[PDB]
Amino acid sequence: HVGCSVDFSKKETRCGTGVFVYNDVEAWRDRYKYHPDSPRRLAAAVKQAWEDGICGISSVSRMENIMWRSVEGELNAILEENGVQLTVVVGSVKNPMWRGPQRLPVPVNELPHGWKAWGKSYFVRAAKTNNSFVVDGDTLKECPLKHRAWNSFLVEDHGFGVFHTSVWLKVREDYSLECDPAVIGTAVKGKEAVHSDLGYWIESEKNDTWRLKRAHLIEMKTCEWPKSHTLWTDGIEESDLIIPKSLAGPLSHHNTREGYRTQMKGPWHSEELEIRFEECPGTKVHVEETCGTRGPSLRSTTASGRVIEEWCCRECTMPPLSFRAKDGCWYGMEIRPRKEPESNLVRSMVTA
Amino acid sequence: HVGCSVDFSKKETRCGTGVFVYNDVEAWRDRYKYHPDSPRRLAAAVKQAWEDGICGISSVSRMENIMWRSVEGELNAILEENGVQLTVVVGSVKNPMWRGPQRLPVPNNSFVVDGDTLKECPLKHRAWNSFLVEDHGFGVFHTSVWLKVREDYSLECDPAVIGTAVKGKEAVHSDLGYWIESEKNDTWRLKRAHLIEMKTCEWPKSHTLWTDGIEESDLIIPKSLAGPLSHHNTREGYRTQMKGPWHSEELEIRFEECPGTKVHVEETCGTRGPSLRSTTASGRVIEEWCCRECTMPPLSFRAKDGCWYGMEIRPRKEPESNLVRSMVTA
Amino acid sequence: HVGCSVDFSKKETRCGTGVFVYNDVEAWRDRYKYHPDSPRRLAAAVKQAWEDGICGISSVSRMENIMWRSVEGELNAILEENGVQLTVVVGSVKNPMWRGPQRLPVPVNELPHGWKAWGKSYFVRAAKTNNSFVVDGDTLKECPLKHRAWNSFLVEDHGFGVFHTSVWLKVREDYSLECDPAVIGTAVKGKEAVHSDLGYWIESEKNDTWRLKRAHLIEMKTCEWPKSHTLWTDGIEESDLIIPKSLAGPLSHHNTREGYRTQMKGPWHSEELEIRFEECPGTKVHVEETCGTRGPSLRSTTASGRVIEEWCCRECTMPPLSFRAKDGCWYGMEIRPRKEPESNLVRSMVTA
Amino acid sequence: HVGCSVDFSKKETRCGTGVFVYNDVEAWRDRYKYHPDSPRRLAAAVKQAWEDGICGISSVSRMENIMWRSVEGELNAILEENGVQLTVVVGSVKNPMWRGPQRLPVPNNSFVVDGDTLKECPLKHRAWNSFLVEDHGFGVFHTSVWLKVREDYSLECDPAVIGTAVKGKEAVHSDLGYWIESEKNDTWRLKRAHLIEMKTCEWPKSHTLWTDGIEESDLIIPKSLAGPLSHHNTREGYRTQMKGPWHSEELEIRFEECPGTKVHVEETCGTRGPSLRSTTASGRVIEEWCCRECTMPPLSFRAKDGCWYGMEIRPRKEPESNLVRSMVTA
Repeated sequence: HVGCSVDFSKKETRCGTGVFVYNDVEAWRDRYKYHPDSPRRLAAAVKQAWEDGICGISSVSRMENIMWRSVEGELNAILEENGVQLTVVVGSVKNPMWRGPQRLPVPVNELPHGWKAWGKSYFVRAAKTNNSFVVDGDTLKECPLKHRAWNSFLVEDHGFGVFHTSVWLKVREDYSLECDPAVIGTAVKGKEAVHSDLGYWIESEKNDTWRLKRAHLIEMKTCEWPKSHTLWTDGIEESDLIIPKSLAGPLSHHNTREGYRTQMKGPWHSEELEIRFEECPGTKVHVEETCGTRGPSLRSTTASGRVIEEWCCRECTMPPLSFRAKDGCWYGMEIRPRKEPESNLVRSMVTA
Repeated sequence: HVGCSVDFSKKETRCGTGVFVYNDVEAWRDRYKYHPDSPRRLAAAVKQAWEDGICGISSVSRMENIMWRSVEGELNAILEENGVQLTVVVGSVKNPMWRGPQRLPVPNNSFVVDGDTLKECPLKHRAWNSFLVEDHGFGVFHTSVWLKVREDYSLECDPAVIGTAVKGKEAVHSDLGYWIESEKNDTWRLKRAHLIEMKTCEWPKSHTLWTDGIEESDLIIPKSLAGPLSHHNTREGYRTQMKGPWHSEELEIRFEECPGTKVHVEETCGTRGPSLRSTTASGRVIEEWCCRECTMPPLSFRAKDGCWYGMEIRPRKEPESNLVRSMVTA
Repeated sequence: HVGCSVDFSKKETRCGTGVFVYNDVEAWRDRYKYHPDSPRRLAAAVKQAWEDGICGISSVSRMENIMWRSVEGELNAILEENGVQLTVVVGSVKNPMWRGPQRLPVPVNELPHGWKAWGKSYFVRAAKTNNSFVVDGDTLKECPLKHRAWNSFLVEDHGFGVFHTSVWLKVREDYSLECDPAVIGTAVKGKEAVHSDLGYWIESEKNDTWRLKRAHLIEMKTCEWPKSHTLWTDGIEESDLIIPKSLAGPLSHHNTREGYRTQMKGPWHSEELEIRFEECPGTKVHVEETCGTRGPSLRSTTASGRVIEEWCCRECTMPPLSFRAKDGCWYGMEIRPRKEPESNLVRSMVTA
Repeated sequence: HVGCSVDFSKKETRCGTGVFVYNDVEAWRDRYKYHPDSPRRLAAAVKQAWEDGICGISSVSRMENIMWRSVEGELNAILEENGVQLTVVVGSVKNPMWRGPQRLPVPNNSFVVDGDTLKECPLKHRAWNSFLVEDHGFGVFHTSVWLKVREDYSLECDPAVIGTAVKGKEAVHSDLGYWIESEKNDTWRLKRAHLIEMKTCEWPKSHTLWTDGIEESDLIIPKSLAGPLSHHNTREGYRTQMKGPWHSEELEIRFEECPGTKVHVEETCGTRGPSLRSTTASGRVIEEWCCRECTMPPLSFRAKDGCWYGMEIRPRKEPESNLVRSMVTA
């Protein structure tokens, strides 16, 4: 690729060629054309998976949710044309996106009658039948997560950053637990690294040892970060990763800091998070010795808006770990209230 | 940190912010004017080393040699100002750039700067890797590299100039003198490399991908030649190229046959050995080569004087005693 | 401003200062913070409007809708805090965005009880009330369009194109029919001009006379384009403008093309439109004097989905004008069918 | 068409695509090397004009003068090759750049190129506005402007180099030699302007804002000096500056009082007249000035040799016959 960057401090214009990594943090929210395989093969795969166990989909990320939403109507029309009584319904996504134990099989042959393109500008609206292929969205009462598909697609060719290009996908032949590597970008330049994909922006730094600076997470996935896109994959103990391995956290030493361990019981039920190492407003944390035992993450404010302004710690280091969500400001598992009892606070009820 | 980029295969362009890694090897050494933090302190360090017992300096890279050559005049003036019988003789570099077991101590008689003066003092009283780039003294928007004298003892290469990036199905492990490319073809393998210098320091693990589970016998570039300890540095059917054309000045590891030869894989072919050129000294071009268990296309080095082959590829019929060998090992 | 441009087909750059206009179309579906006056002043204005007789708000564009949507909760909380029985309900914007004959008043004196900033965290969510202050979204039967408000806000300060910035607003003192002249950018450089807005992107060119090249509309406002942001204001009549003056079309000769007149009967019900001068896929246009007179815009396809092949034009010029909506490819008022009767085609029922 | 920009008042930066208008007036004439499409055809046109009865060329802008200066030698060589008694004499321009009623026809004795040679031939047998920039011969990324010879007869300036832009509460009317700025303070008025040349052609209406409802007596920069026919070219309390310091080589119309003077609005002051400097011939500075019905701050011109005032501002007590007047009218 060819590119050119600019600095606005004083002046320079550096052009050249190489590897460029951008944020693309909200890459789901944009206009794209999605081509999940072919119109007749996807319908055949769904038809095979219907009477073979799997209820629906447990989409890995939000891009999969949008890809399914943009094609559900056409897929239903094709299924109606083939005389199959199935109806795909797509709902909202919730965090964390729990892993599914099944996958969509690749069909032997396409369905007999159908189309050849995903961009048909007119088709007859499909009717609704009894069967429902629920693609996520609060439908755990009909049938649980144990009968759902997860991580079934691979992106072959894609265009992101641009605003109208097409995205080509295909169904996995085998079962894999790792995240999609086609959309992952990892770069280092001097004393600043980054571990990014379509939903994660992890930043690292080198002050005394390579540690974690901050992280922006619009999704809480559950796949495994591929090791081919990671740095210091050796000599790491999985209990020291700030972002747990079960939440698509890199198996890297750039994901660690002194005095902290895996944040299993964090506020992963939020919609967007920012792991910042700073003190939430109106509060102070001091490294004591008689502080409480490590436990679930507690919000810095009560359920009635009152702010607890005194917290302690046992062996951690400053600045303290804190999660910034929309509802409020949270802390890590190692920081506990210094005077207030544990009962009068809101805890984190989700675990990784 | 802010910029635009375009792909010329599919006519799509975009702009944004992030991390950009550039190829600083095509326009090589006509930029990045190395100079120390203060030449006065470098003179004191050199003097302390000289009365310590260090004959001179063995340059780690070409940038260090350029720095020494540019400092030469000011260093000589500073040494002569205080009346010290010590003159710096900055010579040319000759690959590979070997390793000396000395470091500059932080503060007639000629101070060797790694020229053709091995008989003056052997490679045992010569310093090596005694310089550290200052913290904020390097950057992409920065055509003036500032240096100082290291305090500790280390073997790793300087990480302030190293840039590693991955985007999809392509990686790169690059610095001011290396440009190693990788690709995904059913596996992560080695696409090509463009080496204009051959260091001996250790590639820091901080800038490496698949550092775990790697055996130090499958890397195409040896670990003792500043090759990454990565699975991206390997390819199927090959092993470490200890005996290669490392005496050159600018190689380009290309996985294609030389223009005029053909490599046929057969069990009857010979074993591993030193790398050989495709052309004899008289100019005759050997036409046929054999390999034992490698995978086509073959591994070849594109030097200034021909097209060398890998260690696993041998001439099919012509005896190897009539071909030019490799006289340098890592 | 300071900026630097890049050219990639010619490998050359440029750096300097000046006035830069960007393609900020769809600067609503983005993450900004809105501050529509003091929280105690907006509530007092709403109360005064309800007392006078105003029962609703008609959004000028798609940004005012988001401004109301991100404010309604806090505004209702303040209203209940002050003891006022009134609730604000925000719906969805529908094209075209018609005109309301009234505007929000200046309350002079604000409400006593409340807070001072719009970023208040953890306000007690208000309870529902019988009285409703609807903001658009299918309420024409409860609060008719003649009892609504329109252009009651002015942008005082804004940062657009940079995420998480603040947008400052205030209530107009006098009634006006013009659009907001703070987000509008007009630029001409050589033989290519542009008129820009938050939802408009109109392009012109010089072949032998200045003419309309293409347009891109995501919203269809009914305000009036401010005259200070227009090129060739004089010598033009409101019968040659391709985009009608009643639909916030510039009063410029750059808005006119040879052969066509003002098109007040088009596919203005569409959510997104693109005015392109080229034939729809599979059709053909011929110029003859036997063709019919002007009328409502007709779709290239029918309700059944069959593409009409042959079309005629009376006195226009090629390439033919064409609207590119989501559901098809419409024509202008001057291009009537050649063989099929007009009664068998999907018609445009909306007039400007 | 693709680029990034930053704001230095509030630290925000953004990237995207659109129309970018640059300030090409600060770095003036050290770029955009004008040259015709083919010197041979220009030579034939000049010869045909000479036998037609055209004494020479009256330059429209500084770019045309620089083009003629650069072409002079090659044009003379081409004329001499074919044996023609005709040589071009390129001189320096003097503002204002007046208008000649002739155009070059498309195909001892000296050809005037608008020097200080009014006596050789008056401004009646001289050409003016005979050149047109070719279609793709200009661009923002294009430091080599190609020209040709016009076919028709016109009075407008060349629109290939004119850029007008509006963004919020600030506008600009600019080309290669003008930079006019506007602002919104309860109205659209004139903020400042920086003039490095004084043309005479007509500013095209294609590049003008508020072209309608404007009376040609309120424009600060007159219509006869390539001033936009816009309401952004006006301000309250002032009228057309027909008699200003238009003999200077570089002005800057700034709405601030001169450094050492004070203006008070009073009805007893004089009437409109030629512009006067703030300093006398001997260097004495007039300390008090008066205005009849204008609006503060006053209108002043910043030439290379002082600080002139507008035509509505007169000295309060010192008679106007002891001050330097303006000897040029538009």
